[PDB]
Amino acid sequence: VQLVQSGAEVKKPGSSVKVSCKASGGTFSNYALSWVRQAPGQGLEWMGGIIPIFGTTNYAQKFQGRVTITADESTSTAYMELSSLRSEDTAVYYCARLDGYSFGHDRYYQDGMDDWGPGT
Amino acid sequence: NIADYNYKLPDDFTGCVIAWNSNKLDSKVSGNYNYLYRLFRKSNLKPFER
Amino acid sequence: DIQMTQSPSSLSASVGDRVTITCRASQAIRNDLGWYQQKPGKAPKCLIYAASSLQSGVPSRFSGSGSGTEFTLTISSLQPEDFATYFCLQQNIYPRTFGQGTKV
Repeated sequence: VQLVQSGAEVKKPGSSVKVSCKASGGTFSNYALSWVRQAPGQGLEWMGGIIPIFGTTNYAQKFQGRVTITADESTSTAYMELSSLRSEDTAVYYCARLDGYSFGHDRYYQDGMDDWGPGT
Repeated sequence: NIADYNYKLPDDFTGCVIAWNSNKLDSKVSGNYNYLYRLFRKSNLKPFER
Repeated sequence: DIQMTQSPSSLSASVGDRVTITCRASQAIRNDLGWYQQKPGKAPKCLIYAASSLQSGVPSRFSGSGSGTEFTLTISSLQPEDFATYFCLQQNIYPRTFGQGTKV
């Protein structure tokens, strides 16, 4: 399994920002895909992890109602769209396949966070 | 995680534990998915129950 | 929500000393143990599988000791490639923390 993140977006506000992440190899359902935001002047913070087949899409505080997260049933690609661009949205987005419960085989509780966004 | 969620061992107990390797007895080419356990519990364990 | 606070990350030591990187806790969790590291410009790397386990592919330089409201990262002998940022992982809702590391 290896994660490839999407390229740079438009810095100009007034539109939305889209981040995409593709998990080439090991496309397994029910594995959460977490998104993290890193800043030069601020530490990394968690926003959300998407589960494809269970449908649970639990978020965090201070951005609710502004994010839309979608993913294919057999993992593959995942998209996150965030609207309401402002003057404090300069950061970099990384994605990691968050290790959660697997219902199909109960196999791995946490395999080891080896796949990540390369950085764009 | 085995001494708090499945079975603990008392400090003052008779006997001991014998262990070995089960590579030639448990490993299969199709994966080992038949065995199950527990890893979540709110509290500790009283002695000798399931 | 709530914020899981920490001690400040102004920690620095010479080569051959013991680093005492501190991650606090207002609660206690067991199966959510794990730390991340991040050099500037590269992808993040997992530090430890759990509190009692290490990563497949890390030496015994980093040791994560913690079972309750306190968590420490401890170094037996420092390395020139230690310049990164370290973040502990707590709680099911995952509030991330702040980290910074530079020997001076």
